[PDB]
Amino acid sequence: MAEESIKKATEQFVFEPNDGNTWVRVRAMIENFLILQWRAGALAGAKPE
Amino acid sequence: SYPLSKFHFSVEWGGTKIGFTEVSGLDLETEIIEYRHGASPEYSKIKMPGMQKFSNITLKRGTFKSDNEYFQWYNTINLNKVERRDLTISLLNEEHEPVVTWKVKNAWPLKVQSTDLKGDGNEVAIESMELAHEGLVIQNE
Amino acid sequence: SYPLSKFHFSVEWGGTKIGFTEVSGLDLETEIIEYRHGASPEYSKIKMPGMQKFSNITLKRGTFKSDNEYFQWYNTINLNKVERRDLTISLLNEEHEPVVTWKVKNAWPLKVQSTDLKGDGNEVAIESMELAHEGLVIQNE
Amino acid sequence: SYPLSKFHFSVEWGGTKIGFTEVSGLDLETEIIEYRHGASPEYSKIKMPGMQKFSNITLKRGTFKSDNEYFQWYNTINLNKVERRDLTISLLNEEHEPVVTWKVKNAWPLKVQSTDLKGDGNEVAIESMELAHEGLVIQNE
Amino acid sequence: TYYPPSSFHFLVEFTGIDAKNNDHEFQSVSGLSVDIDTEEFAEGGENRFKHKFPVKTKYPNLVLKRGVLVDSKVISWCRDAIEDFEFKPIDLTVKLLNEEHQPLMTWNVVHAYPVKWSVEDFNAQESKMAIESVELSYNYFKTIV
Amino acid sequence: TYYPPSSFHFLVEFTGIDAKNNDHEFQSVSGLSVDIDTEEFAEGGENRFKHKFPVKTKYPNLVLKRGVLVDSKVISWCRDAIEDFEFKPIDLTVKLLNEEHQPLMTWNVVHAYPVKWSVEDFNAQESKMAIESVELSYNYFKTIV
Amino acid sequence: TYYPPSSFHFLVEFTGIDAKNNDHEFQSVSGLSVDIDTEEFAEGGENRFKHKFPVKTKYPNLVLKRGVLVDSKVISWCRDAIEDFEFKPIDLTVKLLNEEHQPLMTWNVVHAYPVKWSVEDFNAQESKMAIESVELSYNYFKTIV
Amino acid sequence: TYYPPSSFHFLVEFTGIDAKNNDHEFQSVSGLSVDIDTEEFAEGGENRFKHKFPVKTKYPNLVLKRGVLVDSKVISWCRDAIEDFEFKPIDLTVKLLNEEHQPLMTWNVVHAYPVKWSVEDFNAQESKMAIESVELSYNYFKTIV
Amino acid sequence: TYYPPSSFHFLVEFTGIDAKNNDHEFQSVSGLSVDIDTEEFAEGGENRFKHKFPVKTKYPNLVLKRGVLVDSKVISWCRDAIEDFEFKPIDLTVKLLNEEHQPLMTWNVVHAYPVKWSVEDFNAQESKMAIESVELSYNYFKTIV
Amino acid sequence: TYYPPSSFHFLVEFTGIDAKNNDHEFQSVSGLSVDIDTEEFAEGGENRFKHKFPVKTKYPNLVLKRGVLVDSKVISWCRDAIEDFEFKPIDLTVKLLNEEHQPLMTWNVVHAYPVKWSVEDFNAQESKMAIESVELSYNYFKTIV
Repeated sequence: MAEESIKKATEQFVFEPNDGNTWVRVRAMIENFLILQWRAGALAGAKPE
Repeated sequence: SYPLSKFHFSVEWGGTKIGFTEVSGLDLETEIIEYRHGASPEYSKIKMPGMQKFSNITLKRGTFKSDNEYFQWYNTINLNKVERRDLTISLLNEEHEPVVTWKVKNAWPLKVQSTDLKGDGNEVAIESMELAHEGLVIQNE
Repeated sequence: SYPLSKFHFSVEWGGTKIGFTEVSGLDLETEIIEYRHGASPEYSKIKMPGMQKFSNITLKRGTFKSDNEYFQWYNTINLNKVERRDLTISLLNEEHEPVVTWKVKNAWPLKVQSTDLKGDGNEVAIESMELAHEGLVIQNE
Repeated sequence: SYPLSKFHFSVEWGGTKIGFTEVSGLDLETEIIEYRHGASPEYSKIKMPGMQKFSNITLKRGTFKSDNEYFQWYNTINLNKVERRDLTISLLNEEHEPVVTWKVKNAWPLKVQSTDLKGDGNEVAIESMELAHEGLVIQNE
Repeated sequence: TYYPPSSFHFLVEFTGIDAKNNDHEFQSVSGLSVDIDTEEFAEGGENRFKHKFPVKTKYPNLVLKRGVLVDSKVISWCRDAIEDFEFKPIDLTVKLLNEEHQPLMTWNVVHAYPVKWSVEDFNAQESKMAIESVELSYNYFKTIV
Repeated sequence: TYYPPSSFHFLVEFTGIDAKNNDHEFQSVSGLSVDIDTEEFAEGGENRFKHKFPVKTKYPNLVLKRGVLVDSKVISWCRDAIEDFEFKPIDLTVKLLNEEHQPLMTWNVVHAYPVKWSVEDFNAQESKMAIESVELSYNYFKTIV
Repeated sequence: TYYPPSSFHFLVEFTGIDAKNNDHEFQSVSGLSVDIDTEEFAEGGENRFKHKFPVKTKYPNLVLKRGVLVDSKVISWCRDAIEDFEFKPIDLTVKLLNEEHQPLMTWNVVHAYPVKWSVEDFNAQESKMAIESVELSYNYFKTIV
Repeated sequence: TYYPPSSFHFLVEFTGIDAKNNDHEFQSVSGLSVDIDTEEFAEGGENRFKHKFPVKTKYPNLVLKRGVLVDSKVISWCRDAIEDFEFKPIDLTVKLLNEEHQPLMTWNVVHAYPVKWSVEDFNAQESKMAIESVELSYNYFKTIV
Repeated sequence: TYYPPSSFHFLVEFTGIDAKNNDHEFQSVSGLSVDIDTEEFAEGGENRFKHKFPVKTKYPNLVLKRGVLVDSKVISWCRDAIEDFEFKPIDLTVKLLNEEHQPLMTWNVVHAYPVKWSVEDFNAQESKMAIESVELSYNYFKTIV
Repeated sequence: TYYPPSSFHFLVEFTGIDAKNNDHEFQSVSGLSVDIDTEEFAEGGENRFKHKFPVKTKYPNLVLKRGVLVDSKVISWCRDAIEDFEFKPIDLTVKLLNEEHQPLMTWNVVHAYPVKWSVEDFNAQESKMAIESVELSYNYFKTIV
């Protein structure tokens, strides 16, 4: 489940330039997906780190 | 192949004479609006035209017996009313015909200045006037 | 072994003539940002570059019969629109070829100034223009 | 038993030539802090030293064919980065050796000014530069 | 840093709204800060100070300004919320840039939506640009650096 | 835009009031903006932020200024409401114009009526024009562009 | 108008008080304006705006200023009200004049009486005129033009 | 008047306190004014205005300033009230003078007593005169002219 | 007086604290003033004024400023109160001096103790002296002259 | 002193946070002051003054400013408290320095933790440095000198 959702979220960056201004946007998006899963109780750990 | 000189000219202002000693202030001016957005690669601004302005016009002449034309025009001011006139200024050729013409819309007098008197003042008494207006067009064909 | 003189030059501005009497304002300027933290052993500030500026350019020429190029360019202003031009200024050698070139981006006219008239004005009537622009590059190879 | 003259000197600034027409601005300045307590018998203040300042340095030279050293240094500015240099200014003796030296830390150019052009300008075209810096030491042994 | 960076070179990007280059350029950005609400208590016998306790983390609205743009996608999004109560929150990135135009530091703004839209007064006697202003509410932000 | 438009060229038109050219000319227009009222809530266990919810869309009054005109139709309409409580709401259009004097963008102001009318103080020692000011209440606006 | 009138030429006249030429001349006049008090209501299901309703028409006090005059009839009238609670309301006319010294427009002020009277502070180190100020309450006004 | 009088030539005199020439000279006088408190009422069916009614006449305190005088009789009187609650009200006359040094107009201040006394701050780094200030409460005043 | 004294030459002395010459020198002194609290009453039938009655005499805190002194006795006294709630009130004399450095006039400040102590902000980019400020509460004062 | 010290040379040090030279340098420091809360009481028969009593000692927050630093240890510490409610108080020393760069005087700040963090607004049309600001709450301070 988690892999499919992330895969779809990253389609919007497929034809973007491959540089720092894209790398940072991809990271922010993935982290937002995962923080929600953590709050929901799927992921283990006291804090996101 | 030669430029024009600056001493042969005439002024039509609705008075009885067209000869003047000095004419100045025939200028045009536009304001500038500047802009820069934070993401621009250049660290300077882009410029475009704003609103427009005009300068006042100054006319100078010698004082003559029984000629009170400047005062009489000034004295037409009555609260917010004044006689407005079309002012035509022209640079002349050797046949005394126009070459370059400055056309001025809606002029009226802002101030009238008299001469100063001196015991040893061995010179001509010169009076002057300053005019407000609403626009200038330059013709040179 | 000798320096260049300052009287042989030409200006390309999109008009019909390239001869001018005077050209001025070809400057470049940068702002300075200053800083000092309270624990520093020195009692003065450290400096670094800020944002950049350019000066306006002034051009002067003699008035000629049937030449109204300055007015016509000025008169292309329509609210926020204006015809913008590439201005090229060049210092010439004895073969009348460029030596030093100043390249100016996006110029338009800010103001047009006419001459003053005098009864005893034994001189040439000189008109002038002031231009806004967005950048200057200097070439000397 | 005689004082030094002011016309024989050289400047080392990282460029290709050390000859200049004019050098100015080698100043040092300190601020003053004032104080008076109400019970004092004197009706004036006591003074002590504050923070320190330095002036900008101006350099003037004639324009030469294929020498674009001033522009090239200025053009190293990139947002907050610039090439900084050690500037050494020296007053010379009859053997062309240093007598008085002014040592300047971290200089960079603030502005570059080009010449003005004139139809009757029978003179040398002179360019100039203004420099920011972080400190001056004077040596005279 | 040894020489700290200036503040005049930055980029605003939106996620969930069709991109156009004219919607990434702004005159000014403000509101990237935070605070903690506290409560006080006096303990009998302790006369040197009162105790203070944290309660909540608080963030201000994000404010963006620019010259008026007539075909903006961001404004169409604002209108759907303003006129019909259709709300669909977005994420946003604020980037502070270096001389290679790459980020020095960024801010990740989470779950934002429009609360305000305005245009400054017209004046027949002044030479000025028409300026537009948009304000957004959001839940929190994180930083990457 | 690439070069954003200025704000000094515009037109105000009224629907439901007899037209005169002297009632379409104004010195200044203000009040074309909007905001959303919200409420806050603290959820137990969530210590990172408070929740915020929208409640209502809010608009300010529209304000018009000009030099004093003695035979105005708009003022006669204002007087009927002010003096006799006869209210008959109108619609209005605000137009921002281009160099061909055609609209860049317009605002459609719906169901407006007068709430205020005033003239600035007289002063025997100052050279000034007499200025008139009118304020209108309305329900909402839409834009066309 | 095509050229709107200026505001520095005007006349104040009183009805019910013996006339003197020195009581018709003033430095400044203010307070000729009006407003309408309103109330708000939220209708369930309508989320685009709140409703607004008029309640009352409101007028500010009329304020007159001039240099101090010692034998004024207007001040004697003010004193009877101030010192003895003898109140006898008057009517008043404010006239804005043209170049022939005839009215452009007038204001009819109905049923006025005094609520305030003062003279500005004295200062041994300044060169100034002594200035007097009078404020009147009234019910409403009408205009003629 | 035709040419109104200036305000820089005046005299303050006290009744009930031993006279000294140095207690009649002041830098500034203020507080010679009055106002009327009112109440409002809305009458059902009358929608053009609210009614207003007078209730009370009100006066501000009288304020006097001068350079510091060490042997003042007025200050000894102020101290008895300030330090011991011994109150003994006085009357006072304020005179505005003409070029022959005779009164143009006077104010009769009735039943006054001290409520405040102060001296301005000292500053070792400024060249200034020490200034004293006295404030009095009174019941009413009358004018003679 | 004929020529009133200036305010830049004065002395502050403390009783109950070990003396040092560096604790008698100050940049500025303020707070030497007093006021009387009053109450109002309306008597039925009396419409010319309300009655006013005194209740209490009131004094402000005394404020002293100077450049920072590190070994001050006054500050050690302030710290005992601030840190441990050990309070031991002192008396104080403020002297305004003449050209022979003798008192023109003095103020006797009775039963004072510390309520505040602060030092102004540091700034790496400004050339300024560090300034210290002390505020004292007291019961009353008397004057001698 | 005879010549008091200036305020532009100082050092901020932290205990409990890994040290870096770039976290000890600040543009400005403020908040090193204190006050005492009091209560008032009126005693019947005593009409010269009211009594005042101390209740509590009070301190303001400590505020630090500097240019933006991206790898700061202090900011990482602030983030743990801001984002996760993990609080771990620290001690701090403020040092005012002499010409040998040794302390003239120091302040011992006890048990501090972060309550605020912000960065000033960006502006595309101004040449400015990005400035960061941090505010800390603490219990009390002591001085050493």
